[PDB]
Amino acid sequence: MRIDIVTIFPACLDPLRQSLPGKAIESGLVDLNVHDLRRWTHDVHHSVDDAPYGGGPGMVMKAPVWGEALDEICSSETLLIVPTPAGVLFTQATAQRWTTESHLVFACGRYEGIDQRVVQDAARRMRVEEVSIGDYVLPGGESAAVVMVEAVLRLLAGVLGNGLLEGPSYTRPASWRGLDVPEVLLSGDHARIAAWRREVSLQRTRERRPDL
Amino acid sequence: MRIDIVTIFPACLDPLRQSLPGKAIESGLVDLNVHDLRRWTHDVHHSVDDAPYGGGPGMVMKAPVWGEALDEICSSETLLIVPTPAGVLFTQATAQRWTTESHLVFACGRYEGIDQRVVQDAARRMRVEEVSIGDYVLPGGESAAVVMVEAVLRLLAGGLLEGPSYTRPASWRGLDVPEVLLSGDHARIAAWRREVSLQRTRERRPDL
Repeated sequence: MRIDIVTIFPACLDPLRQSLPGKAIESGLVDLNVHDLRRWTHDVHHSVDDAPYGGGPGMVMKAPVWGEALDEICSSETLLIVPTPAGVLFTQATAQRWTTESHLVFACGRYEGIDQRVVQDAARRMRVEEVSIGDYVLPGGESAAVVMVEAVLRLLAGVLGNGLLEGPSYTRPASWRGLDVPEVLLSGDHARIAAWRREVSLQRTRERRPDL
Repeated sequence: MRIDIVTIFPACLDPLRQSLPGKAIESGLVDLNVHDLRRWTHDVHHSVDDAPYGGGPGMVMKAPVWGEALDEICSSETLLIVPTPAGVLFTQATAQRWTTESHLVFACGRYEGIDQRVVQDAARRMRVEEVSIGDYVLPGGESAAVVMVEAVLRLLAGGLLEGPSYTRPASWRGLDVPEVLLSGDHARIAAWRREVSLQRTRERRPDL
């Protein structure tokens, strides 16, 4: 897989060179390139943003700057991802599906986001997905790209064989500060253990994620 | 606000020293301390994990090492947060509420997670919340902590989906800024924005 992330704060992507995704990249499973959007500006201030048509709060990222960057970085086989509050929700199934992609490009917004015409124009050439990692507002799309890449590269790196929430886990010691490991886990009975884990997962899922 | 994040990968928390959260911290709005969990280990290999009781794939983080860390870092006023896919969903309302907290402690788990008794023991002393930033699985809790702190410090720095934005020029690659936004008619503009927000919200997020 090849991944490009375009941003005005390249350093925010530094966790992607660490631990699990760092290993995936070193191993040649994935090429990752992080680009400073400002390199496609041509004025003295290297400005990437300007006031919104129709008024409103804040600034909008200019289309011509983004247009040039994506012209150079993307092909017609690229999947372009734009992290935004206004996107459909990112889920495990999205992550699994994106392991089949050869080229992911992340266009990380700042301010009020990116002139909408960038995505309309990009969508003439390549597939585009506007995606939110959750129902909360971040100052930019960078740490959302970190989340999404880490989800993808986890799967890509290969996970061990083993919709409910995961149950609790325990390891040594068997008793700690007057708190005991549930005797079933010490019993060696794989049937009793599996049913116990199923029971607790079910109970958790009802309490914390009734939408599931 | 004072924030501690405990982790075996401290460098993953480096984005919090940049941009908007960086400014919050420099200004003395927020103290942030990032701690390496391994500093509370006492054996030669500084081990933080061991095999799970009752079998399974992967390792579990040991309670005694987490117990010591949190003993030293937390008080009875602390809100302890454990990022985990088994948690309730993090939302804007969570973020807003957490700006009222004096002490946030993030316990970032790795592998299969943290021995459950760390949270049970902690909850004797302090408030605790197990929280998921979304329905997907990450290798560790550090990038979930980045998301959560960034949401909170954004609010500290002071229902419909956001509609599209536009800036200059008025026409670009054959694509025009919708005439209403050029019209200066605030009545027509605010009605148009409502129309499009609602249409977006239906199309992508009918749960809203």
